[PDB]
Amino acid sequence: QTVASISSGPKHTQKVPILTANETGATMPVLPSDSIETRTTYMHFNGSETDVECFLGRAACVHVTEIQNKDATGIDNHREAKLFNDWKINLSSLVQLRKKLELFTYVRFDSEYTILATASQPDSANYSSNLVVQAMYVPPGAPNPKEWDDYTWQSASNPSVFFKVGDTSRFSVPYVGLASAYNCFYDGYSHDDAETQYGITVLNHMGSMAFRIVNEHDEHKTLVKIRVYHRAKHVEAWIPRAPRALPYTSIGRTNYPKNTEPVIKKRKGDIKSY
Amino acid sequence: QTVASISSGPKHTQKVPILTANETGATMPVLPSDSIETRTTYMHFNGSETDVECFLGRAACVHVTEIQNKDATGIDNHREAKLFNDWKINLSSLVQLRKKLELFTYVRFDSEYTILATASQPDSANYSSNLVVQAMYVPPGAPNPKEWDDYTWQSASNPSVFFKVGDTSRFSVPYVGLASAYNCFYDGYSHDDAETQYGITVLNHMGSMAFRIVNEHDEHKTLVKIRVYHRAKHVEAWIPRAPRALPYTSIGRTNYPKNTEPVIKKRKGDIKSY
Amino acid sequence: QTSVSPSKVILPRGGSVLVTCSTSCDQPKLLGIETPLPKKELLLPGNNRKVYELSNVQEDSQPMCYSNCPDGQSTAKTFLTVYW
Amino acid sequence: GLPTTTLPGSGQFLTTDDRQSPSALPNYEPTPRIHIPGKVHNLLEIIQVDTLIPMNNTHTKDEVNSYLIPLNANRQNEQVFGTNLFIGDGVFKTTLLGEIVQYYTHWSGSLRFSLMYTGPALSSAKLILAYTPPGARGPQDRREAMLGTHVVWDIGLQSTIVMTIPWTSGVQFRYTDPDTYTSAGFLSCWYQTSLILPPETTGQVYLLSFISACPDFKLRLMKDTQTISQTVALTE
Amino acid sequence: GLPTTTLPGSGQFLTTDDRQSPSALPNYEPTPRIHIPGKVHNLLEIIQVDTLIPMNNTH
Amino acid sequence: TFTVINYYKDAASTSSAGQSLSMDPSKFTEPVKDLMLKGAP
Amino acid sequence: TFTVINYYKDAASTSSAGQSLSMDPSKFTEPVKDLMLKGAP
Amino acid sequence: VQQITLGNSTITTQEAANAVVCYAEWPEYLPDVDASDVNKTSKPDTSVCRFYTLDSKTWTTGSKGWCWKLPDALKDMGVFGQNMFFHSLGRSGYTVHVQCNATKFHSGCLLVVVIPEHQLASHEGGNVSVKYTFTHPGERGIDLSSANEVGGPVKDVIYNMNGTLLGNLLIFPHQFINLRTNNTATIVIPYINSVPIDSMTRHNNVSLMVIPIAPLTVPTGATPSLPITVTIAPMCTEFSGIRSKSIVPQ
Amino acid sequence: VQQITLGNSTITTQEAANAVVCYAEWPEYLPDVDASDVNKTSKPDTSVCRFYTLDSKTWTTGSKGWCWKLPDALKDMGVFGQNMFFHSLGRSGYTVHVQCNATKFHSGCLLVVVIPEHQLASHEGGNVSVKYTFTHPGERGIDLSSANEVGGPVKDVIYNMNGTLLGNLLIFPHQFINLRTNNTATIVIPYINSVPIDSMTRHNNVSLMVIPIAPLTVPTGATPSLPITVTIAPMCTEFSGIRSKSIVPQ
Repeated sequence: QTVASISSGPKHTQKVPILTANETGATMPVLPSDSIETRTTYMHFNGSETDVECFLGRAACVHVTEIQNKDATGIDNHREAKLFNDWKINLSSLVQLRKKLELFTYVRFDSEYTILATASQPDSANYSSNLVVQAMYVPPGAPNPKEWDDYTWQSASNPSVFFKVGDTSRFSVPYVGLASAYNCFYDGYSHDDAETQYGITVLNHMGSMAFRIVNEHDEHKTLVKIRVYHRAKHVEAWIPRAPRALPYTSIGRTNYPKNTEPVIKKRKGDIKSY
Repeated sequence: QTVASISSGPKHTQKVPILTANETGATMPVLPSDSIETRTTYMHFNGSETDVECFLGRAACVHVTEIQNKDATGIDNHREAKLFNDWKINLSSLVQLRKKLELFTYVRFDSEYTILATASQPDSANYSSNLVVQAMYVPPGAPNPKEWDDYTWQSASNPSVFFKVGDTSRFSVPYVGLASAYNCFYDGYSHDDAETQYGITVLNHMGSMAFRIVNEHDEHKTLVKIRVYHRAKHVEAWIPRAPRALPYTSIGRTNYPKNTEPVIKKRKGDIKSY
Repeated sequence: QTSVSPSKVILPRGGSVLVTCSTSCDQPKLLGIETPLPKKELLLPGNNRKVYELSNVQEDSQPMCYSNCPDGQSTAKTFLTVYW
Repeated sequence: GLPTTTLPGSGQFLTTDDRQSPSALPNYEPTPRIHIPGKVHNLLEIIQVDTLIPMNNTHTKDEVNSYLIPLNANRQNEQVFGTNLFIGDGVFKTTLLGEIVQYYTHWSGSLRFSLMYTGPALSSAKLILAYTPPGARGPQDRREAMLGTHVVWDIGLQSTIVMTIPWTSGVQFRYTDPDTYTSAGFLSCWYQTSLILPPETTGQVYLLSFISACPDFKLRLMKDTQTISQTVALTE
Repeated sequence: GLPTTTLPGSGQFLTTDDRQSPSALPNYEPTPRIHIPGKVHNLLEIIQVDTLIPMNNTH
Repeated sequence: TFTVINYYKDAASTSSAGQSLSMDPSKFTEPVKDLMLKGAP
Repeated sequence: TFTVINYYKDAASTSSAGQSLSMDPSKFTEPVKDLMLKGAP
Repeated sequence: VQQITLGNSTITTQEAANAVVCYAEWPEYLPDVDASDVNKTSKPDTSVCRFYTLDSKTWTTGSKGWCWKLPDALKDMGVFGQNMFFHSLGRSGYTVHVQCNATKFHSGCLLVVVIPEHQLASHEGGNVSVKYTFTHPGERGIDLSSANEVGGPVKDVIYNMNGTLLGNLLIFPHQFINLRTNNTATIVIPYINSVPIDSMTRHNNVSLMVIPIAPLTVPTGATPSLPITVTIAPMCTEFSGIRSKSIVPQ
Repeated sequence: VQQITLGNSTITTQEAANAVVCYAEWPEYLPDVDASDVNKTSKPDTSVCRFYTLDSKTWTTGSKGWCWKLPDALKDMGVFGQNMFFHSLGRSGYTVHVQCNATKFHSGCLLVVVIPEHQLASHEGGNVSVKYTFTHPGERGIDLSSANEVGGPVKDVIYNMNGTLLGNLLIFPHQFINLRTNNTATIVIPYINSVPIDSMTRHNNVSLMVIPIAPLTVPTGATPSLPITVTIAPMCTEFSGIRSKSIVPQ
């Protein structure tokens, strides 16, 4: 048992632990036993749920897209027709997860993905199709499919998972960053140029996912909604950071919208009100 | 830890390692430590993903065919009606896989097959049928079925797998070549004849797969698309080869089309441009 | 090199304009448009060309197409003007 | 019955899972393995073999001349060739190193660059081959070039120079596809003194440039290669 | 075949289950871990750092 | 009280690692050192 | 860190073999031998 | 008293100057186990390991604060700047010494804080980027009280120019300069990056922010300003990949 | 200097002739563990292990190259040819010696390369085959600079007659004949096949390609050609299954 508080009686100390200098930038560990007479209590607590592995470590929906299974004859832009959809993987699009991750500067983790496909048939349909989804992980910078039945889907190298709509797929992706950790913040440019983009960098490329319904068309249209869930595991985090206070406006940037509302709540009363 | 680079300071060497003779056909292992002063770094790398087992070792779609479940009464050519379909197994029909394999002259591997069947009902249908596919591996040279319900399907010797449409089958086939390895390139003929075929040989016969829908017909027509995925495992490869540069034109031949486009990109500028 | 279309456009106050970003690189990793305007990436296949509907243009803006392609200029600015 | 709970992903076909599977040919005995020379265990073994660079890729068609770097007599303080070091692109795209590199996404390690002189025996030349690490432009004059990694090459009985391009990067891995952040720098060759041809000889002499990987080379993330394409299944 | 009995909850996606899963990039070797200062193991470590209170939140 | 067998060859496939035992906030709370005891290298 | 039981009697049924440890490129990069040291059989 | 002598430079302080070492980590040379670049690094002598004094800022009653980015602020400082421009790669720690003296009648409190990867926000919103010239200002740094510029960062000190609240900036290595207590602040910064070494030009490893928290209140009739002076010394600096001098904008 | 004496043949070279042994494997007789055919093999004496010189090719400024296929090129060479025709099965290594001398005023570079299983492409496309007569030319080999023939292989040296680029042919065992450096190339080829022994008539184990890379540039006023001579010696040759002499086309 780890002691939380030690028994401590009256103190006529000349080594005043309660007078310090915050000018130094140190949080001296002053305990209750230093300013009040205390009893001896035990922790009964390990702090398992505050470990970064747990704090940043449950599955969160990080992308949602709808794709369709329909007659593809006579369509030029299959992407526009929502026959397939791709998505550059990023954990920045959902703000809860982004703020949690942005509590740190550098983060290293392996990715466990869960893809949930759910079918809907809004228009008249005689039955529910037994559709199969192909979720193709394309490595960073690899060509995405350009049409629904492109040969890119038959890639001999791109990892692909085939699963029924209504069911899930699960697969882990190791940490794929070039550097020893992802740069959740980058104060630099890709090169010394006057006009080049700031912050957003290729260091944090985690890949991309393409989705299509493998089935040929039925007589009716089926709408499939794909939810990608990411779970970070084997998490390592460095350099704690000031938490995000203002809304986000874009991925990879710290920008916040103009004319934002005040973060700090105003007091109902003066500074003396409880 | 394996050393990548050793610490090396100024060198007034009389055994010049940077002057050689490529006329000899040897790539002398000149290291950075030979031409520049280096620091000591470590590899932190085993090269697990460049091993031939991994390089040539994920599942790739090697055949796709559509078969139908429909009323078979009053049809002479069932094959033409797409009631069943057979396919001589080969890993040459998909170019990504073919080029990877053709990086070597001889290749020996066991085959893991995954067959994905997906159903579509384009015309009016009241429901989706619960169809069963029979994928029959026929040994090299064995008779293929000639009609949808031929007795060849009830072969007491041919391996067959029955699985639902929308689901997968998986089965491994050992290395079945006559010679100690498959001849991905063969500079010869089956016998000394003036007119006989060149290159394509029976040494590389891996078998054949026949597919049908076991179910009798429903009131509507169901289109089933069968995707065969091959994964090579326990891979052994010999004699590295010059990579394929030009498109392919046929299986088993090195022919390329006439009037092909140049492979080597032309420089935007002269030879001095960066 | 990175390219933007149109090079220049005059549009009514508060209107929408379609801006195209393109690269010479066939497979760029970063490709987008930097602008304070509300934008919508048009569903389009491919990696080296993007189209954005920049909505509700209120002032003179200079949206910059950007990329990580190392050939030529990796950024291209277009000039939006408003008339009212 | 052992109580079990099926997890998400049950029934999925992941193309990279690599599990055991039942055999369709039980009890089959494959042909014994005979000794065949030139067994390849790892692709890092074969990328270490020098292959020619089509450095002179200034022709409309693919020719043998694409591999010949022209050298001219009586050129002073002049450039022979210059290229960027995107090994999975440009002049390198078709070389063995580039071809194997395009199957992966990341690369690290040093490159071995070689030049072979093919001119007459009675000629003489001193060349300076310079590697400009990233962050600086491609050198436009020899003075700029010789501030970086360089080798002064005296052509004589040894007709081949081998310069290593040392891994010179902050980030531990570079992208095989051209990227500004993971730029690898520049490679240029310049006349140190000049080329002098003997009497009774005239015209262009040629250099052959070779590329290969040092034993410290790394390739990580498998991807499809964009060198070959198909729109239709092939047949016999 | 080992006789098994699938239990309730089979096929469910519970967002907090944390089981093993197959890798999509077999044999991939991630960049080695270098020493970066300021590693955070537990959030109870960082809450012990004093930060300013907007006590005068009357504006 | 608990058992895990590794079913996959990759480290990325293993379940979460658990808790970092040796947690110490002095990195962040007590980063002050006297520079007159020559702690610098 | 890892476990495999063979569930099938055939070697072809086993999962992939893994990495060939003893990789050496001198077969391809250094195939030159002096023929005056009588290396030939 | 205290004295720190680096090369031919010396800073004397009659205050018992206690130094903050960010994350209790001293600057160190890149060890072999962490190194990726193979070239033997250039470890300069006294020539760079020395105190460079930046031009002083004036702290008025209504000044918002100042921000410097390293190593950008030292890009024009003697031999260090030259080496930073001639080499492809570089890593360095820093000893930052912020100086601001007043009388026992003055009141005010500066927050001196070092932010690794202080990615600045653009004041325009959307996904606009802060241009190179603004994030690499040099020894003048960014003055948070000036007006916005096209392509410049946002300059509301309450939000740290990044969308986080000022009160929370104490999670980073910091010291206060409380005019009643102390006149100097010393922070020793190690090299912080996801990569072992990096390009010194295109990437700023850390940002030094000096922010008035408690406003300057000078005694009656006194001049309503104080000078703030920043002195920086590179520590355990390494350079690799010497070549032609880099060309940067401005 | 160097001298190789095989049987009643001798090649002397005043160049320090360094030999390439394909894949660092010497030719060897088929060991028992690898053997399938049960017949006791016929291992000829001096009668076959000897240097056979093929007719010389002329290297001009515009010649594309030449290709020989083994053992086809030696099918008419003394006792070896007869044994190759009288036996059903045969395996053999080779010592190839390519010779091309010039003066110190000539320039040019030959690529001498051995390609196992050099399956030739047809110039017609589709799935057309190269006919037996073209892939078994004999001691004359294939001249890549001649015109196409009905049923002949494609003859664009840039693509190696197989759809791979010439620059990449260095992955195979090769030597350059650089006229400034050396005049001879020596490659020792072991038996390479997926089967332990094979029919010598219907299958060519290896292909020898001699390709001008750097074109021949003769001195002013000089004859614009050089002869290239190929000398081959079978090594560790075995024959099995003696019977009536085979009948092949041409």
